[PDB]
Amino acid sequence: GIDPEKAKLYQAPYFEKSEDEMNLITKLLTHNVLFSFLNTKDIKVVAGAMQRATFKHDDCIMEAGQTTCNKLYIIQSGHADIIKEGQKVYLKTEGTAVGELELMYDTPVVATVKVCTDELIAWVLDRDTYRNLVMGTAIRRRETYIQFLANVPFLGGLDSYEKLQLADALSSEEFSPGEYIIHYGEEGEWLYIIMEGTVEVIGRDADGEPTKVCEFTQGDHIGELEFLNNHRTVADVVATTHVITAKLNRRHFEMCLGPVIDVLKRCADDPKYEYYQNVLKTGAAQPSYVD
Ligand SMILES: N#Cc1cn([C@@H]2O[C@H](CO)[C@@H](O)[C@H]2O)c2nc[nH]c(=O)c12
Ligand SMILES: N#Cc1cn([C@@H]2O[C@H](CO)[C@@H](O)[C@H]2O)c2nc[nH]c(=O)c12
Repeated sequence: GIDPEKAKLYQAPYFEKSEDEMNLITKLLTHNVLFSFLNTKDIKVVAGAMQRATFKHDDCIMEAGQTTCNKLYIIQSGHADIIKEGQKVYLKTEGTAVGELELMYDTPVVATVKVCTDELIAWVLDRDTYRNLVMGTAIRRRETYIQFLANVPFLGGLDSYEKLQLADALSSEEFSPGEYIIHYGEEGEWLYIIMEGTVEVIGRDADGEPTKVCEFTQGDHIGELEFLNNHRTVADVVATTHVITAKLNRRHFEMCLGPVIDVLKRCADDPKYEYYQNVLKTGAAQPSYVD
């Protein structure tokens, strides 16, 4: 990819944006996994470089085999089918991207992208800005996680593409024994998948004192309950050994884990979550919403 010392000398194009346009576009970017590790300044540079395009039902945004696209489209509204060898294989919806496979891996269009709503509105980024300012360590990050994610039970229903979309939004964090991964009573912004080690979940008894609920270990996840039910954290999660986690921000939860939300909701039937069911029944938490 692009030499990082040279990427610093790249100036993206700027197409003047109103404040309202900037707000709209940056919200799309901050919830799309391709931009997960860009800072605010760089998000806004990328937004400034984008241009709007619209399409109608049955238009092809790109067609398998084309070498003349080389653009990244982030969907504001509308849906499109991904068509391989005449078969619909995936549905792209609002906030998602098309064209990233070709830009990341430098190949002609792999699949046809065909609009299936009445209209579709997208924001479009050029290849050079994507390669110089966005792509970064995307391939290395995917290498860091894909083999692990292929072995995680709750992700078994995701295909390779979807597992890699999750990987795009992950970073790693390690904890020594006794360090708190999650504290009770906080906004609850982070979901952790345990790559190694064991944790304990600590609730509160009727007198308000800490009480151990259960343990989790490699392959398990913590932090999803607040994301599902929009409340502040209701337990501490503490490392009981050295722990290595993969970490996902709440802003990427819908895009990355949307397809497994019904799997995550199965915790209601798991005896390890009896304590939480009582939290919900008695209303023992206050709200917290995604930013
Ligand atoms: N092969 C393939 C796929 C291509 N795409 C998309 O189509 C655009 C044009 O190929 C890509 O830049 C993606 O955005 C896929 N999306 C979900 N699952 C898939 O398997 C594929
Ligand atoms: N109340 C409660 C519980 C909380 N958690 C976890 O702690 C994180 C922070 O609350 C959650 O996002 C879960 O990951 C629980 N895990 C198992 N059983 C439980 O009853 C609870």
